[PDB]
Amino acid sequence: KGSGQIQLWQFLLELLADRANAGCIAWEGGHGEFKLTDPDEVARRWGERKSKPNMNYDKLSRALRYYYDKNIMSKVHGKRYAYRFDFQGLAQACQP
Amino acid sequence: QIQLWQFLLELLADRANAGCIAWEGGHGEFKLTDPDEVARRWGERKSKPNMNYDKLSRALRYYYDKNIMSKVHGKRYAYRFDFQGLAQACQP
Repeated sequence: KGSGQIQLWQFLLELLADRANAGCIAWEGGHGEFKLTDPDEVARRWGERKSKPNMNYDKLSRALRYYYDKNIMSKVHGKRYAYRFDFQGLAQACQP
Repeated sequence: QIQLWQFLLELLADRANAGCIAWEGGHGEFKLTDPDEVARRWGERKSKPNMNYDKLSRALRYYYDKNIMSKVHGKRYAYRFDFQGLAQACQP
């Protein structure tokens, strides 16, 4: 995988594992589907974690496209801010 | 094939499973609302019919040393997910 500090997938899972964050990000729809209830707030919070003050939703959504090819995530068609976590694809990326 | 941590995350990513397992308490903490049901469901997935809560809890405590899961204090049937420790175990 590689390699360094906190990555977007980890931060999103941390946010999704706390119901206190339901106002900006939440598990919704089933089968690893989650929705960005407040896309700009998720982006602002990721900006604080990585000490990147110029962080916005455009840059955040750009970083999610890396996970489609790596098969860690996918984007729900028809919907605007609904994404899906692929735990089988994540576990595969974890294996040596 | 599938490991316990992956199966638990899959269960926890669906609110329809709230009756047996759910994110509760914050900071990666989750509770086994029905411990025997989680164990029964894990038994179906791994085709292990002899699976019970005793065997499941033993496997959950194994992730403490691997730093994927952490012990929760002051709460019964509660476990904590360490996403930092998981990400570290994912790195080569």
